Amino acid sequence: MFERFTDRARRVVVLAQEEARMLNHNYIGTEHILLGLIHEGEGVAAKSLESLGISLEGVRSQVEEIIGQGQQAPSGHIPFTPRAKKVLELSLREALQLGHNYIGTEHILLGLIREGEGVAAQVLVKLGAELTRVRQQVIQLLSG
Amino acid sequence: FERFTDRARRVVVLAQEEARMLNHNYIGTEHILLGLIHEGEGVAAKSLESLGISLEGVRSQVEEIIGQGQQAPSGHIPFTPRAKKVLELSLREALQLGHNYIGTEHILLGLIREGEGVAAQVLVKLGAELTRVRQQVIQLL
Amino acid sequence: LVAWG
Repeated sequence: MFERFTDRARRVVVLAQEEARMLNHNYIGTEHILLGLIHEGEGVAAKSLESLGISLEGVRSQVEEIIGQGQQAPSGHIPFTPRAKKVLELSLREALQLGHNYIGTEHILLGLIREGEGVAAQVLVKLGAELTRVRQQVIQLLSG
Repeated sequence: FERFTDRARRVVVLAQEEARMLNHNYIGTEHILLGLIHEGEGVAAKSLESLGISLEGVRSQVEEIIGQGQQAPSGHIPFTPRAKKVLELSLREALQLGHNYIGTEHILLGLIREGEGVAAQVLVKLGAELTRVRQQVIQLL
Repeated sequence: LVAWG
């Protein structure tokens, strides 16, 4: 379902799966997508998150605190959570409603906030970033 | 959305198990090759078994090239950049052939198109040239 | 698992 994803939006997902692999996690969840948005660095999502004071180490530290330690020999298959798949689907639906034929980093962050009830949304409101503020930051940076 | 088939998924699982068995710190192309043979049922397995590429023949050649590590890794094992390139080429191969899935046959095709890692070195040393492995897969399809 | 290198 990544047909209209931009090269940097594709990069976001790649970094997400590499974070889940490094952190010894069994799924690619919404919080790994959030980490990938920050890791990408250059897109509208990364700039928006930086203007809100959301750092890579703060999200990663909050994620390890919630999930905890895993197995010594986990299964090598790391699929998306159903919640992360819904975020990706809502990313497409957000960009379609805006009249865009592409899906960039800003649409993935918007879709993440739209779902707004997983690990990523939980880590965001813990780091002092209410979800409605993240959306307005993304929208106001897309205006100019 | 995931394009990898169930058996291609099983190959990746076995590849991580195989690297941990050898106390290796990466999932390389040679562990992907061992996952193809370990899976057994797919097209890639039946092909390699035709060219005379046994499961112990590859494990033996891997031991001579790299050998056992000192400590067994814990958690997930990262892919080599070369193994990531193999998986990327497996997708490009399936797209060029007009398929929407990534099966074991596309993983072996992407493995030989990269053709410059431990797996490619092992295959040649076992007597199977890279172009001959490619055709045993294509005519089987 | 996504595979875009």
